[PDB]
Parts: sequence; C-alpha cells; structure tokens
Amino acid sequence: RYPLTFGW
Amino acid sequence: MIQRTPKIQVYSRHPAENGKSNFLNCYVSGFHPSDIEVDLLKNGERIEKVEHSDLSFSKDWSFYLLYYTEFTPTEKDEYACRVNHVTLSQPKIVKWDRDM
Amino acid sequence: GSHSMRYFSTSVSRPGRGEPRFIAVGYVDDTQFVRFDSDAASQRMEPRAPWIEQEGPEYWDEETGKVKAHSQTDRENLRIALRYYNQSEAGSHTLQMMFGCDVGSDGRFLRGYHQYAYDGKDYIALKEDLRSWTAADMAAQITKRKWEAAHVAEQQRAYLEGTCVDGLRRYLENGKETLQRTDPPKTHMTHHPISDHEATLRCWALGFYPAEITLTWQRDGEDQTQDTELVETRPAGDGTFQKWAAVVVPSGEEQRYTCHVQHEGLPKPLTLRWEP
Amino acid sequence: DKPFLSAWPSAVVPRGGHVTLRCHYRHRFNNFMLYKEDRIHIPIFHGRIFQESFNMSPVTTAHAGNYTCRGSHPHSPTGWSAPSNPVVIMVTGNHRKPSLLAHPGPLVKSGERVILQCWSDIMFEHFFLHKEGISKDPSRLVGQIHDGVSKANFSIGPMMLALAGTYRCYGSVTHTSYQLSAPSDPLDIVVTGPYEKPSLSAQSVTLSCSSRSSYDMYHLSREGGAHERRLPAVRKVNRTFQADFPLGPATHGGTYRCFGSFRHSPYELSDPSDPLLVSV
Ligand SMILES: *[C@@H]1O[C@H](CO)[C@@H](O)[C@H](O)[C@H]1NC(C)=O
Ligand SMILES: *[C@@H]1O[C@H](CO)[C@@H](O)[C@H](O)[C@H]1NC(C)=O
Ligand SMILES: *[C@@H]1O[C@H](CO)[C@@H](O)[C@H](O)[C@H]1NC(C)=O
Ligand SMILES: *[C@@H]1O[C@H](CO)[C@@H](O)[C@H](O)[C@H]1NC(C)=O
Repeated sequence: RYPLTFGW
Repeated sequence: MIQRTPKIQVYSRHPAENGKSNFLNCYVSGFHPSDIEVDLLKNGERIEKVEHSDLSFSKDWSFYLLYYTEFTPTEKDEYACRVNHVTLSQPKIVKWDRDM
Repeated sequence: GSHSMRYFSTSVSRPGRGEPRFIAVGYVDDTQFVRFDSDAASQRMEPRAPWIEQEGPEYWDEETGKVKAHSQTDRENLRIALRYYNQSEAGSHTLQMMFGCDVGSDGRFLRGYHQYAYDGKDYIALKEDLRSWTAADMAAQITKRKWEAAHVAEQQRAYLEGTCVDGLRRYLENGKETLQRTDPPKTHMTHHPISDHEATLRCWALGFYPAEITLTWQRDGEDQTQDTELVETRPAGDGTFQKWAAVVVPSGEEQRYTCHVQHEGLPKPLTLRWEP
Repeated sequence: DKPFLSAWPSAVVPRGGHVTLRCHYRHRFNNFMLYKEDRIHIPIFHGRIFQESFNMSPVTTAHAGNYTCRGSHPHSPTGWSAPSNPVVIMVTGNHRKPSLLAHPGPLVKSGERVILQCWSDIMFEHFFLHKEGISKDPSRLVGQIHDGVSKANFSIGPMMLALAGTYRCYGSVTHTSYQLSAPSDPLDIVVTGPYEKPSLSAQSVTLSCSSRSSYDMYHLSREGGAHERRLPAVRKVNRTFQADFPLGPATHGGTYRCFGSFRHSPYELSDPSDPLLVSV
C-alpha cells in the first residue's frame, strides 16, 4: 500500500 | 555532483540457438543520474520495437533499467547495445556475446 | 519464508528539457506490481502484474490519491532543496525515496524503511526503531526538525507496522502462485580455452526466482576468489534471473575446481564440476 | 501404448502465471504434438513438435483448454502414439473471487463429513472446489440461484488426512469450465483425531493441557473465540506432556478446549479435550 508522504 | 557511469550487460533471455526466436536484453545499472539513452543494434543499426522496464534503483540509489526486444540469433548477424550517459563522451557499444 | 514490499520513487527536474517528472514503482520481493508516471496520460496508479488487477476500484482510487499527492509533494521538494542548498534554478536534480517493510515466515513485522536521497546521496532516513531520523547534512537537519514537529515518524511507524504489513500479507495470498514460488536455478558449465596452458570455466545459473543467489568457486576445497569473475545478477525479462561465475584455471586441472550454487529453490547446495 | 501428459506445477494456474506440459512417452520425456478438444485431429500450432516440455508463460486465457499429447514413435505405422490422458488447463483470475465457508466448521472429526459452501453475489453458473497441491480436477457444481446469491454445497468426507488441507473455490460463467474467477480466500480443513484427547484443567487463571501421548504442540481454543493459543509441549518426569496457558487477570471467562498436534503434520489435531468452564 502506498505511503503517506510529507514535505521537506 | 555525484556521477556514476552505467554498467552494461548484453545477453539473451534464453540460451542462444541459431534460428530460434529469443529475446535480446540490455541491462544497464549502477548509473546516476537517471537520464540514459539505450538502443539495441543489429549490425550497428538501431532496432525499432524495443521495450524497457520502469525506472527503479538499488539500495545505494543507483538506477537500473532493462531494455529488450524479440530477435532470432544467427551465426551471421551481430547484435549489440549502445548506451549514452552524461558520464560518457560518446556512446558506449557492447557487443552481444552468446558466451558472456 | 521472508518477504519484502518496496516502493521506489524518482523525481527529476530538467529545466528547459521538460516539466519535472515523477516515477514511482512498487515491488513485492523482486516482482514489480504497480507504477505511476506523472508524464503518462493515465494519471492513475497502474497495474504491472496480473495478480494485482483483481483489486477493486476502491483500491486504485486510494492508491492513485496517495501517489499523486506524493508526486506533487516531491516535485515541490525539489524546489525546497534548491533553497536549502542555495542552488541555481537552471540545474537538473534528482530526488529519490524508498519505502517498505519486511515480514518473516510467520507474516509478522520484521523491519520497515523510509529513506530519501538528493542527487544520489543520502538525505534523510528513518532509523531502525522507527522513532528518530538520520540527517545526512545540514539541509536535512531542517527536514528532520520539521518532521519531528509534525510527528512524521510516529505516523510512518504505525503505517509500517500496520497497513504495510497487512497489505504485503494480502498481496502474498492474492499472487500466491507467483510471489511465493521458488524457481531453482538451471545450471551448466562452459569451457573456453584462453591459451594452450589456461582455460576459463564459467558456471551458469539461469531461470531462477527470487534473485538472491550465491555462486562460489573452489578447487579441492576453500574459496578460489583469486580471479573469480562474477557478473551482477540480471533479469531475464520473463520474471526469472541470471548469473554466472568464471575462473581461469591451468590447462589440465579442470577436475580440481567445483562451482557451488546456493538458492532458496535448491533444497541442498549444488556442486558442479566440469568434464569433457 | 499411450503417453502420460501432466501439467506442472498445477493445471489450475492464474492468468500471468506459468504451467508446463510434459508428455512422458516410452521411457523419456519425448518429442510430441499437442491436441486440444476443440480440434481432436488437428495438432496445435500447425503440427508443432515440442522438445521435452511446453512451458506456457506468462499464462493467458488462450492457454485454457483440454489437452492431449501424442509422443513421437518413429518406427510406427502413423509415426506417432495413441492420444494421452487428457489434461485440462484452467486459467483463473477472470472474475472476482467467490466466498468459501465450512459447515458446520473447518475442524472435522476423523471419519465424518463437512460441507464446503461456495457462494457469491455474482450469478456464477458453476462453482469449482480445488484442494491446494492436488493434481485431480476441481470438483464442479451448479450454482443454485437463491436470494440474489449463487451458491453450491460441496460434500467432503468421510474425513481423512488426505482430504484435509487448504481449499479454494472458483466461479465460472459461460466459460466451458476453462475460464475461472479469481480464487476465494483459502480455507484450511483440519481433521481431528483419532489421536487421544488431552486433558484440560485449571492449575490469575492458568489452564494446563496435558497428555501422556508425546504431542509436540498444544492448541488452546475458547468457544466462539477469535484466535487460538499454541504452545510447545513440555515433557514431565511422570511421562506426561504438558503446556500451561496463562489467561491473565482480564478474565471474561468462557468454555475452553485444547488439542494436541505433531511436528510436520499441519492439518491434523488430536481429539479435542473435554470442554472446561472457566469462572469469571
Ligand atoms: C517456465 O518459464 C518460466 C519463465 O521463463 C519460468 O519461471 C519457469 O521456471 C519455467 N518452468 C520450468 C519448469 O522450468
Ligand atoms: C476433456 O476431453 C476428454 C476427451 O478428450 C473428455 O473425456 C473429458 O471429459 C474432457 N474434460 C473436461 C473437463 O471437459
Ligand atoms: C448448504 O448446507 C448448509 C448447511 O448444511 C445449509 O445451511 C444451506 O442451506 C445449504 N445450501 C444449499 C442446500 O443450497
Ligand atoms: C504429572 O505431573 C504433572 C506436573 O508435573 C501433574 O500436573 C500431573 O497431574 C501428573 N500426571 C499424573 C497422571 O499424575
């Protein structure tokens, strides 16, 4: 399942 | 900036037998950045209907791609793979050797 | 036994040559099963293995939502990196992410991953305990401070221990005949004279899955690593893999050397020995 | 006389998988032609002669069919053998999976019967029950239409170890039985007995499961409970084998039973212990 991703 | 020249392997999917339909593979790996130009050649000339895998990379972040096309090996015809990359001044050509 | 799920994403900027491009691929072990390409006309998460095509539209909506969100986030992250490193608007740059989990034979969580790289070098990585971040340089220290403030590690830990493991377990049952197969290596040797006093023994392994394999040469025992050439394991293109090992041996001494093959598909290690 | 045709690893194969047809004729995996029941006298691929094996991979829906082979008999009137036994390649993953349920449950006493009900909201014309790892053809039943669900009752028994294991069922619709749906979720059928039941008793509650039979493992199950507990059996000096299951102070109680099992025997258990009432 694709992950939640966050900004740098 | 980090630059890694590609490793190139040219080989067939199945063991080569003259007259038998097969797949010619060009596996490029270990390269960075991702922009790379790969062609499969028959007697120095680009083969048209070549396909390739989706861009992925290894744990060390180096990229790898598989290029392939259907072909029938002969004793006469000479197949190769041609690779260009920012690390290469001119395209590198690796001849298919059915013995590796 | 043990299994892994992996997502690999690559975002590249190419000013003057195209819009920034995002490509993500999903793997179970050595089998790719999904892809997303911000350049393609689909704008959907796409199936790449027949066994994932059984998943219903609610799955593809959810996966497409998360990967388009990542596509947008990591393209903006290229712009953030330009400021962090004080780099020109004109350069081409690469941003990579790896994410996934491992499970043991029992199906229970073993270890999770969530790591980034910028221009080929390690940027930030979730540590082993899934509680802290490894910042490689000074720019990544800012991202570390940001993700601590947003409690990112806590969210990713719950994701790596829950949905990642539960999704992998589900994938393994849905693609069982493909993903839990072991194709043992089909092996043989070739003999190629170099000179009249030397020859090359090449030990072949073909058509095996998964890709993990060990090829070793020994004469009369003990590793013969001296001039043991070993190509990188390579995909055949049909789901199986190839590898060979070669050593140069004095002419007439071929019977002393043996090639040993170890692979998950072989119950006992193979010992191969060349013969006229 | 006639060759032996066989599919490996399984004649039930998912679309995109791989299956290999071999034609063992006359003390070797021979040169052979292949015939599908659609054209009983025309060899496939214009009379293609296969060497050793025919590896179909990746499996497509076009591979599905009812195959026979004829082995090369060079010094023969016709030059080829009689037709082989038929092998039916069934390709799966073409519809969405049905459901598979055991009645009254998946633990079946040795020598008794169980009903494996395959069902779906999809109006499947037929259902197929297949035991994992088995070479025989899947059993076929007509889908009985009832309350907007299609369904069929497979009778399994009398239960022996040979009938225990992992089952999956499939649906088909106007497929000549060669195109199958995706497989139902696997169901494990377990035979109980004839190995003697353990003893279950209370030893802040801890339940001791005990026997003199040298079980390697004990399984503790609560009536209507979600999951079992399992624990290695410990050898005692009085020749009993025993494991102690701590239930903890959470309690809630219920009725418990325990089973013995052996290593390398995944689908059989001892007779269940007598039910044990645990007070709250
Ligand atoms: C058939 O071919 C596939 C793909 O090349 C391979 O995975 C499989 O092992 C082959 N079957 C046999 C019996 O070698
Ligand atoms: C396959 O064909 C044979 C005759 O060649 C027939 O006896 C058999 O019933 C067929 N199998 C199925 C599943 O239809
Ligand atoms: C199948 O068997 C179960 C249990 O015996 C029963 O409840 C159900 O009605 C049966 N379905 C039929 C006969 O179609
Ligand atoms: C054997 O010993 C165990 C404790 O080690 C005890 O609980 C059990 O009752 C004994 N069995 C018999 C038959 O006396």
